[PDB]
Amino acid sequence: HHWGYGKHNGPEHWHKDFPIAKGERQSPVDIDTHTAKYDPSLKPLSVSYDQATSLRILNNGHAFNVEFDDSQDKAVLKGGPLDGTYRLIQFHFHWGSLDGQGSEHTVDKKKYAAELHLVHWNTKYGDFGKAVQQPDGLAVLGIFLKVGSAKPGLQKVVDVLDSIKTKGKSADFTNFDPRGLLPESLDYWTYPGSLTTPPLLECVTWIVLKEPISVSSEQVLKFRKLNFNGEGEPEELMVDNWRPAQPLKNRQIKASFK
Ligand SMILES: NS(=O)(=O)c1cc(Cl)c(Cl)c(S(N)(=O)=O)c1
Ligand SMILES: [Zn+2]
Repeated sequence: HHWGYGKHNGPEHWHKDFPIAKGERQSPVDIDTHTAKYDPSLKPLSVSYDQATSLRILNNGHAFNVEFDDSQDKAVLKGGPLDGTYRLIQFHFHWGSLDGQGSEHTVDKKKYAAELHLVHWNTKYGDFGKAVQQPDGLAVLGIFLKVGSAKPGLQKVVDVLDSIKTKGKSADFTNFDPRGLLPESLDYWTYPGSLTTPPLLECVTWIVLKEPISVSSEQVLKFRKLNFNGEGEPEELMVDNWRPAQPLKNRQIKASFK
């Protein structure tokens, strides 16, 4: 009875195996744009993906992860609310069964069609495994996806999904440039949170971009053709793998813009 997004193993059930699910700094959260306060103490956000080196893509049973080689000082996120440097390890998405839902964070209660998460770990902790055990161990850059014009830089990801339809399947995914998934503006909201999937560790500094990227209906439709199940099992379409907004618990969401 592994965790998932279904009626009997979904978000409302996670707290049983992962008590922290009802913690003080859980993610995602609704971003109230009027309550978010501009913070002039925020340094410019720095996204350096020029040397990013992807290794492969994997269907983990709830979504798919595009993993990167993080053994060297490449693809780093710094600045903004961050102290030190965070290294890119993987990215994945959360999406819905319909265009009207799919994102984890919401803006003034608005739900986007999907959400891209670029996960980075704080280099001062040596590696990802140790980083997740720290309050400031990870920095996740969140980007909203809306349905409209196609995102050229996403097509390579979309075309390889046919090869990792079911749980446990993986495939070589080299030379993918994450820069092609970034919107024009780096304006963002930031707050202290957690992993949005079990183990739900509260080790994340969330940086959510205000500007969404546009992807075509055809692109997101291919996301929905993935399977939650493994090869040779009853087909359960991989859709609605998002966790709903959690209590803000007095935390304050800071904005990098006015
Ligand atoms: N289990 S996972 O690979 O989906 C996953 C792993 C990690 Cl480390 C993080 Cl931060 C996230 S998230 N949704 O960005 O909080 C998801
Ligand atoms: Zn995520």
